Amino acid sequence: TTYADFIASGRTGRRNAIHD
Amino acid sequence: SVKEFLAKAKEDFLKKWENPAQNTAHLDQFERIKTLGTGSFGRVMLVKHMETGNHYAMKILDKQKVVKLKQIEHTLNEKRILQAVNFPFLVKLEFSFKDNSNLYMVMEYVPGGEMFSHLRRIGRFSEPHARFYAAQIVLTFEYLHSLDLIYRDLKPENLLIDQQGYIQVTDFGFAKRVKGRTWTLCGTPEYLAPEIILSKGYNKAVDWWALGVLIYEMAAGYPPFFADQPIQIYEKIVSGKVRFPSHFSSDLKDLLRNLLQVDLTKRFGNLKNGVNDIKNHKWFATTDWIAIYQRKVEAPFIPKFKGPGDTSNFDDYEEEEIRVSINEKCGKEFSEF
Ligand SMILES: CC1(C)CCCN[C@H]1c1ccc(O)c(C(=O)c2ccc(C(=O)N[C@@H]3CCCNC[C@H]3NC(=O)c3ccncc3)cc2)c1F
Repeated sequence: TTYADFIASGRTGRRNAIHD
Repeated sequence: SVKEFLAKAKEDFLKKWENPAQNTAHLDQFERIKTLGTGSFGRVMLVKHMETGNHYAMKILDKQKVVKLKQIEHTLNEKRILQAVNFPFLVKLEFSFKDNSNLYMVMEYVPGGEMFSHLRRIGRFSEPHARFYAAQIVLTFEYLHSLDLIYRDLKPENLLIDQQGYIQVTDFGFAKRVKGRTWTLCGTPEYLAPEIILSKGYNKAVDWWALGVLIYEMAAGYPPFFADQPIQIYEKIVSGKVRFPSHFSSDLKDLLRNLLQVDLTKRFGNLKNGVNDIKNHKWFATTDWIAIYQRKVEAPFIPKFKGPGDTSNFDDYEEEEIRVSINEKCGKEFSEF
């Protein structure tokens, strides 16, 4: 399930804005 | 009366915008209690104002680190904007000042914690729950954009929940006052509009795309575009194929197809009727916009609060003693702060 794919991802924590 | 409220708010804004408040407090006026968040330049701490006993959130930024990462102008944007605005769902700046090492912004303490924390723990919000939050963002963005302000970092991490269960937007480091177009590649990967990713030159419409991302994330429990590396997220965003969970109502789905619209001539918030295309959409039929503004709507969720200065709605972070150098750092760069 998409939910399961999300929970197993590295993107469920506090997300940082980007820089270059 | 919307147009009227907005003309008055603009007058108020511009006076503070053209003559910013400076140096309205000092570090020794505050007892530092606990870190409520961090970033690469510093941290936000719970503090206590000694002369009133009031609690605040104090953002501390290291001037040399700001300079090293070339965010001087963005930092000046943040403070100048925050001191000038005034809206129920925008965190209120109370004081600002600087010393030899650091910049400081003291704002209202919003004790209910980040939307992000509740959203992850609970899993997802019901449609009425997400709609109640969404309404507040719609109004906030109507206010900000009327002032030529673009926010550019909408996400649950930046939406704090107050004692009454209402939102307060925080972290204006990418907010900018701009007429017409701008080009900075900034934002959070999951929330970037396709036109940012494609180095196009963009406007206030990227905030309306981000609203679509937020609403989706609040209602699904995960964002419409995610992957383990940002480049893969960007590829998903530009392709623009969104799938909706089966539990999304057809009205929600319809709203989101109009917000998550790659085509700027078709994206809601960006058409002839502006924000009214959003406000009058069927997903929002039960929403009383004036009641939201006046905070008279009953919040579907109110966080536990056990005394003033309690931080149980926040994660724990490593603490670090503030050090003030005996030599002034980066005086010229931050003269206006
Ligand atoms: C370093 C870059 C430029 C590039 C990488 C991404 N971050 C960027 C970035 C841009 C501007 C910045 O000021 C910073 C910071 O160093 C910084 C330092 C501290 C904070 C901070 O702690 N903010 C907290 C936690 C992050 C999520 N947003 C909520 C915010 N909390 C609050 O503002 C808050 C207010 C009132 N009551 C309770 C809490 C945010 C940013 C920053 F890290």
